Amino acid sequence: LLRGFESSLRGSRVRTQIDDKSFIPYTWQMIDVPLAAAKTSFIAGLDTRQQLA
Amino acid sequence: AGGLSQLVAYGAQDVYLTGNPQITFFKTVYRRYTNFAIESIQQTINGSVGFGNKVSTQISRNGDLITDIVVEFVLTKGGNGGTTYYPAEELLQDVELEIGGQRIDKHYNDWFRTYDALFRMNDDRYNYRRMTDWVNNELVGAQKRFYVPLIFFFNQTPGLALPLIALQYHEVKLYFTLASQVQGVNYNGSSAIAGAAQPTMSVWVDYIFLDTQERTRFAQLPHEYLIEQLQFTGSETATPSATTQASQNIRLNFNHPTKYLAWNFNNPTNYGQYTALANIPGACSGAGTAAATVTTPDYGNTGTYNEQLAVLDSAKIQLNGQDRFATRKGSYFNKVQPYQSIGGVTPAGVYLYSFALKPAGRQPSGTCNFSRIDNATLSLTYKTCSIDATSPAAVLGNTETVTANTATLLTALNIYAKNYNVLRIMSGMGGLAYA
Amino acid sequence: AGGLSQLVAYGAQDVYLTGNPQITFFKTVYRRYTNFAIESIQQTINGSVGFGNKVSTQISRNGDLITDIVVEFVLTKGGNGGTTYYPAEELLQDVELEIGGQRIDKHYNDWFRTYDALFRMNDDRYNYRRMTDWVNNELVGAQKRFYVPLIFFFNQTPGLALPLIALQYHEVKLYFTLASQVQGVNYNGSSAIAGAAQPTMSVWVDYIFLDTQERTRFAQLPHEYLIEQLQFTGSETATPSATTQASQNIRLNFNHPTKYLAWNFNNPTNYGQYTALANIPGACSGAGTAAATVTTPDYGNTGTYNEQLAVLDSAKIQLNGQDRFATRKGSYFNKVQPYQSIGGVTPAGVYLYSFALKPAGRQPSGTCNFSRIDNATLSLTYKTCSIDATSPAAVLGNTETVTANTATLLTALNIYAKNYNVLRIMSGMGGLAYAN
Amino acid sequence: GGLSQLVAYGAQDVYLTGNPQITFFKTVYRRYTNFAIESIQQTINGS
Amino acid sequence: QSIGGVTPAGVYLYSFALKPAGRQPSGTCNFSRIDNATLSLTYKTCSIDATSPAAVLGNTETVTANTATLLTALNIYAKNYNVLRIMSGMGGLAYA
Amino acid sequence: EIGGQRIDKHYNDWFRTYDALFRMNDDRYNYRRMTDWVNNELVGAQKR
Amino acid sequence: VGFGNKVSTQISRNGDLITDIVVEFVLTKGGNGGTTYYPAEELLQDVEL
Amino acid sequence: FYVPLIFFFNQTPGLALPLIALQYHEVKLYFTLASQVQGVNYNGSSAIA
Amino acid sequence: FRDTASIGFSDTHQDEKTLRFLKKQISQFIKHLKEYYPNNELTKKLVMKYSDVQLLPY
Repeated sequence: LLRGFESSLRGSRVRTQIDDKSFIPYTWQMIDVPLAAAKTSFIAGLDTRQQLA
Repeated sequence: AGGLSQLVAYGAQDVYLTGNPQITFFKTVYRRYTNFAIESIQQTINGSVGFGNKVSTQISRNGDLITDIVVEFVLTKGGNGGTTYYPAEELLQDVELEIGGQRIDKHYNDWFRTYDALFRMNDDRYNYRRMTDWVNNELVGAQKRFYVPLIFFFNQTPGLALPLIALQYHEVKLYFTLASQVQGVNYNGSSAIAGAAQPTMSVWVDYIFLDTQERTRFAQLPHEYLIEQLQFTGSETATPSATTQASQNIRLNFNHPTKYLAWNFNNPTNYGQYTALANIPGACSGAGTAAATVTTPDYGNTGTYNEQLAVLDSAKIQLNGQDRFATRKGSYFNKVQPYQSIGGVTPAGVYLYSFALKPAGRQPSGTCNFSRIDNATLSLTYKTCSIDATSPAAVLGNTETVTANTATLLTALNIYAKNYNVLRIMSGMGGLAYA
Repeated sequence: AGGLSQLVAYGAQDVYLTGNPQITFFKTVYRRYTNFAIESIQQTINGSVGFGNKVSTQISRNGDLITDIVVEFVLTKGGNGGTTYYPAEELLQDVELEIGGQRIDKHYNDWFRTYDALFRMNDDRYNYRRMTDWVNNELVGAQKRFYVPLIFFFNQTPGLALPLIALQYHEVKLYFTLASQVQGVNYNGSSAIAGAAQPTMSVWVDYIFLDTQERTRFAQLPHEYLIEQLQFTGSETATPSATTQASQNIRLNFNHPTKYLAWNFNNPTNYGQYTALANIPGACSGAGTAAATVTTPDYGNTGTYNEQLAVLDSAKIQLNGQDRFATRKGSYFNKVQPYQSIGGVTPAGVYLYSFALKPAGRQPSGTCNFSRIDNATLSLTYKTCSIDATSPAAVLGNTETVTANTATLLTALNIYAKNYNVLRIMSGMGGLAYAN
Repeated sequence: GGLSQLVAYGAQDVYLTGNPQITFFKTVYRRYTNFAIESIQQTINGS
Repeated sequence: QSIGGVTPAGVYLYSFALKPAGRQPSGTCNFSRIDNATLSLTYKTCSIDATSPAAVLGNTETVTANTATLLTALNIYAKNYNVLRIMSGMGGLAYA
Repeated sequence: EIGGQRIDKHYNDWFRTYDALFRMNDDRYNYRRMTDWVNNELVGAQKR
Repeated sequence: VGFGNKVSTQISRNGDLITDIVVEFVLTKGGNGGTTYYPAEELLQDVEL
Repeated sequence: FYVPLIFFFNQTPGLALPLIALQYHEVKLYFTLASQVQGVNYNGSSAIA
Repeated sequence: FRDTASIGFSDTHQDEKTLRFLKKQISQFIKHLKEYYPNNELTKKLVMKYSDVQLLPY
């Protein structure tokens, strides 16, 4: 009780307790939905300046 | 005769240079690349733009990747030539970058000035000044559009283009704080300028449009971009005195692998003032004549290379109780550090210390990881402020360790650190690898 | 509309640029590197610092590699602004680089000035002057610390950092000669300045500390560094004259695969004076008025870009009896050579002829090996010194082949050559692959 | 000193120095095809 | 938000807890794991002539009385949780 | 704009030209009623 | 933003859950003491969730 | 001035809105500001210049 | 030439690490109020505090 008590000594206040772990699992939201992507020939068009007949 | 006489001059000594040749200088090799286009698209700014206001914008999904961002402002001179100093830069008090709700980075008007002071140069710097100030002796009422390029990691190279395409579920927002006042535009020192106009503002983002193959690749894959971040804290400069050399041990609240530290001392009233005022040519309003007053700078000439007006005598960085290098004079950090590491010219009052071989690049080249340092201390010794600033002889003819009595006005200290982190883009979301 | 309208505009002429793509620009691959750190350490200066004195320092084996070296000097002004010209440059009369007792290289105050004139530029040059001179109109009694970077091969790139760690038996030393006089500091022209202070000096070396794996390899493995060396000789200038066009053939006692030659003509009295003086702004003390003296320079403006004040009419290099190239005018060597090969601006009176495509770089890009030349000769033709330097009408309205009467004072000629050698390191000792 | 920085190695540095690929202290220059450059005057035809 | 009372001017509170006024822990900031916990304070400009009630009562947000410069002492408090262990007739704290 | 791609764009002048050509009769009048003041309203009048 | 205007906000995903929300306003008196009654409350005419 | 909102989630943490569980739905607040506020921009029926 | 055996840099046998080093010692031993571990096992702590070498042949 008087000597076996844990004190907030050096080594426990190191910055690596925060900087070594990334904040990605605490802020990111679960998606589980696939992302889209489409060809450039789908949004722009077919470029009607081709041949004639 | 002619060039043939040199080719024949070939011996054993030339083997290390041209024997068993590996390359040829006469044939350039370029590589085939993906097909892409670039478009500059105007964004919608939320909140009212004006002095002292805080506004923001979400970057639209017009393209796949983004790089350069330029903020346009329209400012009108509130007085004649010489009353302003980089006023569009001063106006943009700061910008925050947030992705999906996580702050990634932040820049400050002073940082833009400090950054510029250290890393831009020559005509890059001049052209920059042309986009933020009035440099052709413009007069009161002059109206100009200013362009403030941003300095976030994706605004420097396509190499770090932000993959909006792979940030399918996250918004990217920029928060811009506008200064309450801009010298020579809406205020002259502390006095408001009657009739001053509020600035017009617009944010433009330059988008990259990808072809089918690259657009698909980006959307479907996870990405990891090694990017830069700016850390910053403000503090009080131990005020120097005519009779003593003030000293100060400043604890640096920095983390992550830092390429360099940068800092300046300034008069918080006068944007860009990193040196003392004096009656020498351009160092004060009216310098050179009877009206010279060392309470106000010649704003158009706010900066100077005259280190005599700088406050810092010497400095060192101590890490975990040990000197990281021998104590060097302030002029070292002002002239040599950037000579060696950047190659431009740093104005008086602005200092740099690199932990990197080439801090001006994007490729890491040695860093100081402050997440592994308990006691990061910047130790500063200041010059004595005994020089009568109103007498150019007193200033121009003085010693290495002294400065202007007006250097005691440089009470603000801005300490910056630029470091690396990793921006992870996965499953449509962005965030940082290291907290 | 917008960027998609450019992407859709695709055809046969795009194939050579984007078909079967090899690279992108939108994602940079960065290369993971070794663990190293850089620290500035003060060296002890043996000998005695002072004007005209010699000193030396051993670079201490503080780090597992060395690069940048900056020599600090503290000087005071012996007169007002306009009296000094790169005084810390003048002060560092020379520096010798020695490894294991053998000279590797040697630079001269004039080389630093010549080098600067040709290879530094823009803000790099201005910031450079800020470290060696007084550029804010400082007055008599002013005190400044100057920083003179050295330009030995290892002082320019980490790529050639010297492995002190691999030199267990050899020390590397720097020997310095401090000029007997420095203009505007302890002398004004030929006159001594009473009460002038002696310099304070310190040599600083930036050390590279390697981690365990990298350090081990450097300590054990043999190395071959491609290095630069400066060859230099002083010659008398065929004295320019008002009555004619002096000419001269200077045999060049050079060897090794030379990147480039460089030279200047000067008045040894005034450090950095490569041109004639005249009564035109900046070309002399008091220029522009009745009191102007064309025999004393405006020291603060000693250098100039006005080629009319230079003395070289034309030149060529002859190798083993044959012309290397057709004779070209002095302005070719002053303006064109550095335009084409360096991209900076060279002051009048300083000339360059490169054998290299990129003489300013580390990587070999064409060299002239003078070891295979029995007779390497620089041929010079001088301008006629017929122009009265005290009369701007004559000074500024003259012809291509003439110069100032004061140009005859430019009696010294300094010819430099920069070449490539190999610094071999093994078993704790350094060595050069080639003597000549 | 510089050594106190070297030992300051962390998770954050894995992307900078972990599994190192390159160094900065050993430049190996390329051997190249031997050549010489000569400036030669051309004949200009016409006044 | 955190107490439900009314605090006098010049006294400030910042809670890390949902209900700091209670006994039950409801969120805490552990400063034993923070190296640099810094409180950043920006002060008002003491431009108001305190002897003129109009000057005080009709003024702006960013200013205060000239007599406000007399408030030269700063008192910063923090309230935390710890454990008082009691065993075999004796007690003491689990953490220092 | 759909998905970042411009599909179309109208201009105030187009609305005026469009109307001039394609609206008519009371549709046109009602349109004017929704975009202007057509009942001799006076200064200070407010309208949605 | 100003008197008579309708404005809105979208709550960003900075954290996981949201609770207390405070709307800050800066107002200036158009008359002396005794001429106002809970004016910031009056100002926020309505809020729709 | 500060005007705390009085929606259920603004009164107890127990009803905190799980933005985290609302991944595809946004939470918005629409605020209407009064055209007039007594003692600020109007005094009875009169406007305050 | 000048029989110089070692580089004049402290990296010889100095522990220029941060105080996280002490935390690392708590990894090899018990990770709690471990003061009784160095208070008693001076030999174990000394063997845990020795330097490493990497020879260099001439």
